[PDB]
Amino acid sequence: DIVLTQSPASLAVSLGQRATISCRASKSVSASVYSYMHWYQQKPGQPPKLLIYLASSLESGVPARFSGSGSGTDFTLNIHPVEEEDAATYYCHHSRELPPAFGGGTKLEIKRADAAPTVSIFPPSSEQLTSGGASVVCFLNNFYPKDINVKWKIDGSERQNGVLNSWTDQDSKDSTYSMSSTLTLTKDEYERHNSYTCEATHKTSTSPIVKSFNR
Amino acid sequence: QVQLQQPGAELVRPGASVKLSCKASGYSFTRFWMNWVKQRPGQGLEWIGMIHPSDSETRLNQKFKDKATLTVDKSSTTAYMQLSSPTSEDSAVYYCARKDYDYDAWFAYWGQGTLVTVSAAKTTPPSVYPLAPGSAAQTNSMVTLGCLVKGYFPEPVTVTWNSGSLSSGVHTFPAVLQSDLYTLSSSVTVPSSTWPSETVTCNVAHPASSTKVDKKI
Repeated sequence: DIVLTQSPASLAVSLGQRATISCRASKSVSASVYSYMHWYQQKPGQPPKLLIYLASSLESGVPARFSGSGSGTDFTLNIHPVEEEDAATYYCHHSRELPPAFGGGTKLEIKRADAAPTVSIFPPSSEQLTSGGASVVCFLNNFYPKDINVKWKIDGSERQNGVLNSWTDQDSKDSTYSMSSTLTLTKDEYERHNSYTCEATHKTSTSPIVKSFNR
Repeated sequence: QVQLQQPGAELVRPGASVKLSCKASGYSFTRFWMNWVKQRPGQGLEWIGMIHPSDSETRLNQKFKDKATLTVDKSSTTAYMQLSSPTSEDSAVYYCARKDYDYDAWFAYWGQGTLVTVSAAKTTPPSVYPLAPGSAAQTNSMVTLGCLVKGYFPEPVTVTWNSGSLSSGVHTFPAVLQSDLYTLSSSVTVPSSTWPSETVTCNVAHPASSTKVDKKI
């Protein structure tokens, strides 16, 4: 069949610039000068949405900044000027032959200035302590780039076990990143220590950002 | 308004079978062909099969051949896809779309989606807990709060603040699987003047278990 190889697998373009994404087919999709290609846009938690069909034709209702070009086995998706809301996963489709298949996908990211995380730490809840468990959560919001590291320090000593970290996707409007860190401990483990510290290592601060509380 | 409706999620045991429904409205059901797409997180999109609702003529992928069975109900304007013996690799979100044929065939509409989780575990409703700072130095004009949702299987789960009253400064973190149960948290940032007067509530809803949980911070 016709296999599609998209390159690169992830792209980062600054606002106001042009974003190029290539979709290469193993065999020619061109038929009577009209090539079979479709460019889809899918945001997290939603189905894809059509942008350009017939590779040359922008769908009605889609902004004019979306466009496409190429013929035969070569096609591209050009977004100029890129906007903060344009961050999503792009796909390319081919109806030429059967069975139909979709490309590997290209995740577009916006390039902007760095931002420092806002650290907030919430001690375990009184309701959870009643059940015998203890969970201390540490929220990090609005930091760019996504590369960051969090460290838990109990009474000045680090604990790497029992930590669950989760990173979000790029916020459409804010184009920032957010993460949270959950350190789970029992009731006895929580009552036998007092100081609980959450620290963040980000490229915008020479030293970790210290946020803590006392039991 | 053309729309394709699907169930929220479905839980199935290994070796069993499932029946998924795709309901179309606002347009002639038999006048279009129903297609199915598979999306596994991180894998991307994968094509399943197409069917002609009028004559029930089917075309299936060599990969999904004999794994899936397509059928339609013209009285209810609903399309059905039966999957036999799902495995750990068959867990993914399934979509149904109306493929519009003009020259090249694209998808002008997509279904709501259905998450199919293949596991032997039993539905566990979530246990919500409030998260309050309880202290501060008066170094910020904003007040950050959080909500912990843990001990629930399978995904997904809805999390809102005051029944969606606060759409700003809200961050829903993806769930992490630990001990067969998923755990996520969410945070909201409200002005320091709003928090004393206004109450902040964590509204959590689990579609599978059909349970709603409200916890005040």
